[PDB]
This record gives sequence, C-alpha cells and structure tokens, in this order.
Amino acid sequence: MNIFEMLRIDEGLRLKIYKDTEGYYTIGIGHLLTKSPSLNAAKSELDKAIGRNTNGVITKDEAEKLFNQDVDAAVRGILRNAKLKPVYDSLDAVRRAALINMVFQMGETGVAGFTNSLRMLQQKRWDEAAVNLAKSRWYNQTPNRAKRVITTFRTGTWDAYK
Ligand SMILES: [Cl-]
Ligand SMILES: [Cl-]
Repeated sequence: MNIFEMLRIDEGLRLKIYKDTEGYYTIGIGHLLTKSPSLNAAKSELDKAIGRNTNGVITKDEAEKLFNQDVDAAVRGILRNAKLKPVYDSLDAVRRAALINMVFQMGETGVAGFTNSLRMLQQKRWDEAAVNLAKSRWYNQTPNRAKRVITTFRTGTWDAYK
C-alpha cells in the first residue's frame, strides 16, 4: 500500500465527467474540475487540463496523469503551508499519506483549518486526534472514507485499506 493505491481506492476511476460527493463535476481519479454548475464550464476546464478538445471523456493514461499531478500538488500544498508542513514533518510515512489524502480531498486551506486536530496529531495523541477529526463536516459527509483515513492516523497502519 502507498498514497497512490490508497487514493485510488478512495476516489475510484471514472473516464467521463461525473459529479463528486458534493455535486461538483469531476473526472478520472477524483480530479475536481470546477464548482460551477455549468457542464460547459466543466468541459472547458477538462480541455484545458488535458490540452485537447475532449468530448468530456478521457483515457486511463490521461486520468493517471492528472492523478500524478494532483498527488504532487497535494504534497507541495502541505509543504508550502505553514500549519500543515510541521505536522507532516512530524509524522511517519503511513500517517503522512493520511494527511496527503485529506489535502487531496479538501484542499490545503481546508485541512489547514483543522487546527485542533493538527495539534493533537503533532503531539501524537492518536486516539484523541481520531475523536477530534470525526467532529467535522468532512466526517459527516463522507463517513466511510473519513473512517479509513482516521483509522490510518489512529493506528499508523494500512489496516483500513486491506
Ligand atoms: Cl489541472
Ligand atoms: Cl464515504
């Protein structure tokens, strides 16, 4: 198990524009295209992202390319963020993937807002951090996925993904 296989499990793979759990046009492995309700606006984002006139449909190779960029963007978002980087630096490799997962799902700004959970993670109070993480819109809206990520923070193992 690693961050790519982990996010692949959580995001699925779909080759045509679909709507994510919030109703936002998305494609590939969880690649958010736009929060606009215009399918046309989403298709324009897709053409721009891929670099060609798509029919709202991409290949698997293209979906994996956006995935690679997006994982890389999540890591670099963590490392540029003054609240996220110290927590990331403080974690082991498994829990680091759990943080990348949250940033991939919600963005750098959103996760950097989990101030109290971040402090408990940096303090390595895993059970407490796990309880605090669950007290969130994130947990309530995507509870099975949040449970998996939270179990990864709580245990420092991949048990939720096997
Ligand atoms: Cl992009
Ligand atoms: Cl879920």
